[PDB]
Amino acid sequence: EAPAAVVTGAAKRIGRAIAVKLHQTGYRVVIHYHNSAEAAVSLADELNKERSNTAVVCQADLTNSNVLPASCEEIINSCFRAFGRCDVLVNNASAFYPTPLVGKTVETQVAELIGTNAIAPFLLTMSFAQRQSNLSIVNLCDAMVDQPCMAFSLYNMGKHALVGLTQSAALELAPYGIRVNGVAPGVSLLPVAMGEEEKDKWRRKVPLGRREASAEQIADAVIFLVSGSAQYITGSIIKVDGGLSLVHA
Amino acid sequence: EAPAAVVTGAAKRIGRAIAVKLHQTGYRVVIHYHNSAEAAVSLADELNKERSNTAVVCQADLTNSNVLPASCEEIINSCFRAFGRCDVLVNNASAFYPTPLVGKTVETQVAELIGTNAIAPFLLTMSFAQRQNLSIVNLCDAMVDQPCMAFSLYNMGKHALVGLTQSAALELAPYGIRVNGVAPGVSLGEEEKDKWRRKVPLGRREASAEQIADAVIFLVSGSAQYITGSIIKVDGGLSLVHA
Amino acid sequence: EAPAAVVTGAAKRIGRAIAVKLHQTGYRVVIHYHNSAEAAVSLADELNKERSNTAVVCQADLTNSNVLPASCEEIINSCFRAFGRCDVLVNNASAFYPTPLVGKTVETQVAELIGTNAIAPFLLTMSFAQRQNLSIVNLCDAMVDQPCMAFSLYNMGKHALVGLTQSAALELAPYGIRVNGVAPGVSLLPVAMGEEEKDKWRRKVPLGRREASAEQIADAVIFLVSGSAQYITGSIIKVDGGLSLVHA
Amino acid sequence: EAPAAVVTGAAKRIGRAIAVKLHQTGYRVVIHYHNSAEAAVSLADELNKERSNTAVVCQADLTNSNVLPASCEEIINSCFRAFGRCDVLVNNASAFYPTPLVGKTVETQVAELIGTNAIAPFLLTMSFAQRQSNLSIVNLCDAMVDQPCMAFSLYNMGKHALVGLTQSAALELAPYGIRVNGVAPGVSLLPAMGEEEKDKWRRKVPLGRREASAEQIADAVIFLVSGSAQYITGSIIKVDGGLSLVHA
Ligand SMILES: NC(=O)c1ccc[n+]([C@@H]2O[C@H](COP(=O)([O-])OP(=O)(O)OC[C@H]3O[C@@H](n4cnc5c(N)ncnc54)[C@H](OP(=O)(O)O)[C@@H]3O)[C@@H](O)[C@H]2O)c1
Ligand SMILES: NC(=O)c1ccc[n+]([C@@H]2O[C@H](COP(=O)([O-])OP(=O)(O)OC[C@H]3O[C@@H](n4cnc5c(N)ncnc54)[C@H](OP(=O)(O)O)[C@@H]3O)[C@@H](O)[C@H]2O)c1
Ligand SMILES: NC(=O)c1ccc[n+]([C@@H]2O[C@H](COP(=O)([O-])OP(=O)(O)OC[C@H]3O[C@@H](n4cnc5c(N)ncnc54)[C@H](OP(=O)(O)O)[C@@H]3O)[C@@H](O)[C@H]2O)c1
Ligand SMILES: NC(=O)c1ccc[n+]([C@@H]2O[C@H](COP(=O)([O-])OP(=O)(O)OC[C@H]3O[C@@H](n4cnc5c(N)ncnc54)[C@H](OP(=O)(O)O)[C@@H]3O)[C@@H](O)[C@H]2O)c1
Ligand SMILES: CC1=Nc2c(N)nc(N)nc2NC1(C)C
Ligand SMILES: CC1=Nc2c(N)nc(N)nc2NC1(C)C
Ligand SMILES: CC1=Nc2c(N)nc(N)nc2NC1(C)C
Ligand SMILES: CC1=Nc2c(N)nc(N)nc2NC1(C)C
Repeated sequence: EAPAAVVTGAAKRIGRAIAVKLHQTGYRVVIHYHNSAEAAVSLADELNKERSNTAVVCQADLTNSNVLPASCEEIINSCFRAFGRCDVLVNNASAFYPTPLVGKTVETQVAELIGTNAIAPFLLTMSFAQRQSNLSIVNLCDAMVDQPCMAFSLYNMGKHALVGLTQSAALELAPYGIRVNGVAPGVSLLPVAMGEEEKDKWRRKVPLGRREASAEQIADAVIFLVSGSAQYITGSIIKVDGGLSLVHA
Repeated sequence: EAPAAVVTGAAKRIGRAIAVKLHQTGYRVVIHYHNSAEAAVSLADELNKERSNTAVVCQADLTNSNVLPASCEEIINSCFRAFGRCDVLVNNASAFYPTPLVGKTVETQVAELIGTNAIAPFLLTMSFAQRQNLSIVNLCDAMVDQPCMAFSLYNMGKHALVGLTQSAALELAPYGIRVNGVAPGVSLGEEEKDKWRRKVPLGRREASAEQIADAVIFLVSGSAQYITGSIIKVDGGLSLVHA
Repeated sequence: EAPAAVVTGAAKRIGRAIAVKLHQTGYRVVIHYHNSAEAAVSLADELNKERSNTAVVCQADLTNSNVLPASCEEIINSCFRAFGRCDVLVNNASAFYPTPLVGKTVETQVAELIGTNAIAPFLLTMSFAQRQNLSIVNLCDAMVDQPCMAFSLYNMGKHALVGLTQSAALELAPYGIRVNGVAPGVSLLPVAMGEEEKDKWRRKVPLGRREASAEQIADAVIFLVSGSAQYITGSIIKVDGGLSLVHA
Repeated sequence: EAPAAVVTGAAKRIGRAIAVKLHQTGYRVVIHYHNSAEAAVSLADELNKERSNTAVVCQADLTNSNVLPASCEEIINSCFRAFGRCDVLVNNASAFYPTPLVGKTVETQVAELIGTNAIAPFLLTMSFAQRQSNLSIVNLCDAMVDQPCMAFSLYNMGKHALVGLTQSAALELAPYGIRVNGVAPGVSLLPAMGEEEKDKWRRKVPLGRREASAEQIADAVIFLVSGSAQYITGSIIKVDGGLSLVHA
């Protein structure tokens, strides 16, 4: 019988590509989503047509708050409700916007940027571990963590904490047979609304191909880390950036 | 006139050593504390006896919350109130206890560990910068890439603190504000003390609070005016020891 | 036409695992070896028995010297000689022994340890790129930052291999050549090592209290050479079962 | 008596600043140089004018070769023969020039770049330790080692190896009371170089949009050898004005 995976922020872009590739490998999937209800319902529908009852949706705000621990518990619970097991967790959902040091109040930005990128991944890891073969967690990190976007401190802080969690949980969940890893994109799928001239600026910086990663190319690294070809890999963060992080100012 | 420094969690231990050494260098100091009210007022008394009106205390909880941004703005305000300037911020205060993945609720654990180690440092950096040899020193951890078992939340916080150090160094550079870090390995029963001390290659002993303070003192000095975004490890070679 | 790979130090252990894996993926392989003549030809025969004209050996010392640049060019020329192409280079050959700060002369020790681990990979990368799904995989070390006591030269060589991996990824990207690394923690332990000492290194590993089979190392190599890694360059994948994460 | 220090490549620039500042702190100094004879002797005179018998020169090529171990041994010996002690070693000398992957032969380029940046520091460390207060070594590294200059593989390999040595010798010499540390400049004293190309690197630096003076680099070395660093070993301090933090 088929294994089961939870992907957070799976309605669009990289998340969707991961969910589709897991499903194409034979996984049953939980499509978590926040605002993108149409895209998530559509994806589940697409996957369920391919193979009956192998996909479900689950909505949750992953912003840090008093109810976040129960919300994360419920995301993991929904995988057990649907498929009776939870083998894989992909922490993909992420808030990304500038928070300059010099509409939203700063406490809200903290909650969103640190909640989505670090706290929720931790709380979901807790529930995954507590609710338990080839078990693994893959955390979507950032290849540019040590060369951050200007005025993106809280985002960068969340992504840094996520590296911390990847390492801490790898160590702690190793005795339980749970591997914990990361995939770190540099520049992948850029916003559709972003001018092509602006997209090009980031594209011209990538040594390998002068272009951004596809969502599928990121998913390819996730599939590897969850596979049997990685049964000894834990606490590792695989960069998928085409050399971007190696380019100086 | 004398420059002013804010040191969080400065009532005891490493924070006390940092406040004292900054004071001995000529800084007027704000001794932030949380629960150690007695020790902070005692330290403020000691420093003021040496030089009149060069030390004040400032109580604040640095657990994460919706009021934390205003608690951090007040700490900086308290430095301008007492001394009319704020040249140095030392982010020393830190919650440290295990949080295994498998009567403190997890929401509280997250609030205290991420709050003290990361979010409070961030908000203080904000208020510090907004109010302006200016520099910030963040007390990091030499063992962040080799963490204590079951310390995910503490380690997540210290990792974020690295992220802040580097992001704030880049962003506050055009303002002349340098942002740096000091990362202790083993610093401040007997058998467990002995166990950690034996692991340190250099002298098989822990760092004295003053040795850590020495690294803070270098980073705020004129001898470090081109240094920003650097984290100086003060660990006696501990991080270099394999399992 | 089937692609061709060069694997250095492929007569035994991890190198053989990588060579066999590539061959099973349909690669034609140059089995480079130093002393282990019998083992290399024995692997060559076994791979040729499965598919005709798909494996050859290549003897070469990779100790640092003035002739080493020529020796590296020849390893690469040898892949073109046999297969008319060279698509993949795996820098695996490695000297590993202590060199205490406080019997081989120190210049010999420098030549072998920096030679095999750093300079030879640099020279082979040179020759690989000159002679042109192209990629290079370098066998690194997960413990480069918590090194074995008294292994300064070996560690310096491994650190230099990281420098090379990143430098060459940057420089050979516009040419379509990807450069990546695989960093084992404890994998296949020395033949000379007794079972008591082996278990000591085994017990350090969080993930299964065991070393990586040569096959598990090769799996990481095969990923990086495959089309599943077309955007991955300058990446060093730890395959250490979380060993590097464990403090003293 | 006054402590003694060896500074390699001390005739001008950063090396000179370190020697001048160490001497200013109360150190007697061995000024090592390769080609800058007039500059080293000139510095020796200047420092000896300030305090009699506190400065000497020592000439050596630090290019890797069979005679390099003996060369490094004699550099350390020049400190003992003149001052009776050797308390500090600053590994500052360095070859730096492009070595593209695609009339100096490559074997020479390897010898010069890996020799000066990695192997000579290793052999000097060996000699320093074996010949043995406040004993420490400072290795001059590079803040941009993980975002290296294009076509500078050999130089970057050498600097990566120097990190390796700094960390390896830190662990191994810790029981002997010898501390091993690093100072990593970003853009410091140029080149000469085109002023247009100089200002291009300057504008990249977040802190001040300027390069570090040699004095500012020396400040970090002085800190590392000072009593204010008695617990610091295996640490590499960046003096880069934030340069290493700036994305492409
Ligand atoms: N794209 C890149 O170039 C790039 C570069 C570096 C790193 N990464 C990392 O790779 C991952 C995927 O990249 P991406 O660009 O595809 O991500 P993304 O579009 O920016 O975000 C992925 C999903 O996160 C969810 N999300 C945002 N805020 C949330 C909240 N408060 N609560 C619950 N969910 C929330 C959103 O779900 P809904 O749409 O349903 O609201 C969104 O679809 C991310 O973790 C990112 O940090 C990407
Ligand atoms: N000691 C080591 O071996 C070591 C190792 C690695 C890193 N570090 C780092 O170096 C720094 C100093 O070390 P340390 O051992 O001296 O630290 P510590 O004693 O454990 O904590 C220092 C101070 O933090 C304050 N604090 C705790 N929770 C707080 C809260 N919720 N709100 C406001 N303040 C709070 C406390 O203030 P009150 O007493 O007034 O309540 C305490 O005096 C810390 O950041 C630590 O993480 C230390
Ligand atoms: N095994 C581990 O636990 C571990 C840990 C960290 C890193 N690694 C890295 O992973 C790779 C594979 O490990 P391994 O244990 O399988 O390696 P290994 O057996 O120790 O070495 C592989 C081969 O290197 C060749 N070699 C040695 N000196 C040479 C020279 N001067 N010139 C040409 N070839 C020379 C030898 O070939 P001949 O026998 O034909 O003479 C040897 O068979 C190595 O690069 C190693 O450094 C391994
Ligand atoms: N300058 C920067 O922006 C920068 C940036 C990053 C790192 N660094 C590092 O900081 C240190 C000082 O920088 P720098 O710019 O002052 O260095 P540098 O001027 O380029 O070189 C310093 C000295 O190295 C000596 N040297 C070169 N080849 C030698 C050889 N084969 N044998 C013996 N000595 C040799 C030369 O001595 P002679 O003049 O007597 O021939 C030279 O004066 C270097 O290690 C450098 O790599 C500097
Ligand atoms: C370039 C980019 N990076 C992102 C990042 N780093 N993290 C998240 N969550 N989302 C991102 N989306 C875009 C804007 C496409
Ligand atoms: C022994 C020890 N004590 C610590 C302490 N007291 N406080 C912090 N923050 N971190 C510590 N880390 C170790 C090295 C595990
Ligand atoms: C026990 C051991 N053996 C090794 C070996 N045989 N070959 C290499 N290259 N590196 C090694 N390092 C460790 C994992 C410490
Ligand atoms: C930019 C530069 N970098 C150098 C470096 N990193 N190392 C050495 N030895 N020399 C250098 N010279 C100049 C041209 C000043």
